[PDB]
Amino acid sequence: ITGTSTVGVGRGVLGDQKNINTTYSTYYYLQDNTRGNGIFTYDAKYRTTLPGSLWADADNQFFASYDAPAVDAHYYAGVTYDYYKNVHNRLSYDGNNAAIRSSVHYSQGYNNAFWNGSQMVYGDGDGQTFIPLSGGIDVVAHELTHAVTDYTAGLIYQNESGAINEAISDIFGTLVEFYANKNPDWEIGEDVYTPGISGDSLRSMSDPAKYGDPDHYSKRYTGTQDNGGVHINSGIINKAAYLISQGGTHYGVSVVGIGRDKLGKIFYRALTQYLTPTSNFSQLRAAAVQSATDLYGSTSQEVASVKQAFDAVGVK
Ligand SMILES: N[C@@H](Cc1ccc(O)cc1)C(=O)O
Ligand SMILES: [Ca+2]
Ligand SMILES: [Ca+2]
Ligand SMILES: [Ca+2]
Ligand SMILES: [Ca+2]
Ligand SMILES: [Zn+2]
Repeated sequence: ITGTSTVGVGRGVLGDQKNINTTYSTYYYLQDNTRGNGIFTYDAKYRTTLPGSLWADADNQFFASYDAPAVDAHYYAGVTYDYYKNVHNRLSYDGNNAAIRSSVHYSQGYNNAFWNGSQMVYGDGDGQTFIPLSGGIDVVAHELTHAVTDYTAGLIYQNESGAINEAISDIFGTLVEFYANKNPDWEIGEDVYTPGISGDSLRSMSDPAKYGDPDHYSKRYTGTQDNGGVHINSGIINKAAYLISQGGTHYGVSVVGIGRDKLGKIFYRALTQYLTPTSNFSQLRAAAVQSATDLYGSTSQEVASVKQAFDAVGVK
């Protein structure tokens, strides 16, 4: 909408108060004019028609329980934008300040979220398996990272290319969670998953096997479900990324950790300069080794640790 940039206040899904950038024209809309061509948040109103209505509020205060998912989708889209701009000099998901659009209250009791090619979409969950999924900063950043991948590598969403696509979204979702520095970890979706159970999540990058996902190539899923295992085989790559950052000994192979910033630089370089739509795990190792070589030198610790981590997960 055309209007005046304003700043509202509300509470997110987990009851945290935060300020949000809004636009005033009769109503206050969830439209942040301060980031690129805008961040826009919509109400799907329990239906599956997208995007739905640009979120409008009478008084610029967003404290209703119904508001909470909208507050978080809008706020965390902004944090993710900040991460890509400040850390990688990338302006929105296309690198050209594309408007970022999110819809909440998608369907009834919908236990998922997704990038649909155009925008991010968040279910409210059924209150048992999930609370509203925009409450998870790693979730929001995972989904917006699919947009980044769409505009860069374009990894096809099936088999090994799809598992890489999935891992890239887990890696940057997690790096954004660390950037924001609120209860960061190497797990995915812990903030919104199972409000009745402490300490669980959808996936673990540090120990994928904790939730039944492979941590070595020898254990890859070869079946047809989940598009050839894209959320399962991502464990292999996530494990490699965790090792490059944090280090450790995995199946008797030792990796010296080089830290999250360098992990981020190496995978962002691989994503934007070397990976293709059909890149497999072997080609990802090559891309990451070449990216570390470009940044640090063929004989650097960084290159060595990338090699070590891929060796540890059985990827040559
Ligand atoms: N996002 C993942 C994990 C997931 C699976 C089922 C859900 O109901 C929610 C999340 C997927 O779509 O496979
Ligand atoms: Ca209000
Ligand atoms: Ca966390
Ligand atoms: Ca997390
Ligand atoms: Ca839980
Ligand atoms: Zn995903």
